[PDB]
Amino acid sequence: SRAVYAKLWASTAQYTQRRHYAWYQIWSRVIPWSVPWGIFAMWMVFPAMPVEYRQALTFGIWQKPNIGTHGPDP
Amino acid sequence: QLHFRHLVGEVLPEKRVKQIAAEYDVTDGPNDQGEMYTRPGILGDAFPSP
Ligand SMILES: CCCCCCCCCCCCCCCCCC(=O)OC[C@H](COP(=O)([O-])OCC(O)COP(=O)([O-])OC[C@@H](COC(=O)CCCCCCCCCCCCCCCCC)OC(=O)CCCCCCCCCCCCCCCCC)OC(=O)CCCCCCCCCCCCCCCCC
Ligand SMILES: CCCCCCCCCCCCCCCCCC(=O)OC[C@H](COP(=O)([O-])OCC[N+](C)(C)C)OC(=O)CCCCCCCCCCCCCCCCC
Repeated sequence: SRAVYAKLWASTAQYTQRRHYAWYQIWSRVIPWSVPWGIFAMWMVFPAMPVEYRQALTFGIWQKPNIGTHGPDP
Repeated sequence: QLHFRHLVGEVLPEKRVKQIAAEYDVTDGPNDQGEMYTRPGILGDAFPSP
């Protein structure tokens, strides 16, 4: 019957939408890898920033290492 | 191989090291007339030699 053949033909009309859905799925699986690599980027580039920005970005936890040299002069 | 820069913070305070370096005459130039001259040493200069 024409009706059934029409339904079967039309079953795949929306190919592009299904492909967009596929884009969504694979990117959802992939994108969390940005966190490891982001941490490492920041790890490497932290000692390049100004001392003030190092102190700020760590909420004051980070401070200049104390190795027993270059102390104040009376 | 030694410069006064090396002593500040590692051995001595900066102020004292500047005062030490000031005790020596160190040669420098040329000047506008192409002559050489002597000046008081600075923190950036190497140790003098006899
Ligand atoms: C204990 C029991 C034993 C258990 C045993 C179990 C087994 C496991 C072992 C465990 C035991 C310990 C072992 C020790 C391990 C650690 C030591 C270690 O690893 O040292 C290594 C050591 C490294 O030393 P180092 O690098 O000098 O260390 C310097 C430091 O890293 C200092 O560097 P730094 O200070 O510059 O670091 C910077 C750091 C600084 O870090 C910090 O200061 C962080 C502070 C951390 C605080 C801690 C928090 C947790 C604790 C909290 C407590 C909670 C309380 C609750 C619980 C208690 C109470 C209930 O900051 C960062 O990293 C960046 C910041 C974070 C980035 C992410 C961005 C976040 C943005 C924030 C957003 C929020 C807004 C902010 C904006 C502000 C405005 C709002 O190795 C070496 O020195 C090198 C060795 C030589 C080997 C070379 C390697 C081979 C090379 C050859 C290759 C060539 C051949 C070819 C290739 C070959 C291929 C095969
Ligand atoms: C895909 C990423 C590929 C990454 C390849 C990069 C490898 C080579 C990195 C070279 C970094 C050089 C930085 C230039 C500034 C001078 C550095 C220096 O020694 O300064 C003095 C400073 C110390 O300063 P100081 O004490 O000499 O005095 C100057 C004081 N400051 C710094 C405040 C002005 O030395 C360091 O801290 C060493 C530099 C560490 C920085 C390392 C950066 C690594 C970059 C990789 C990040 C990649 C993220 C992904 C990006 C991809 C995006 C698409």
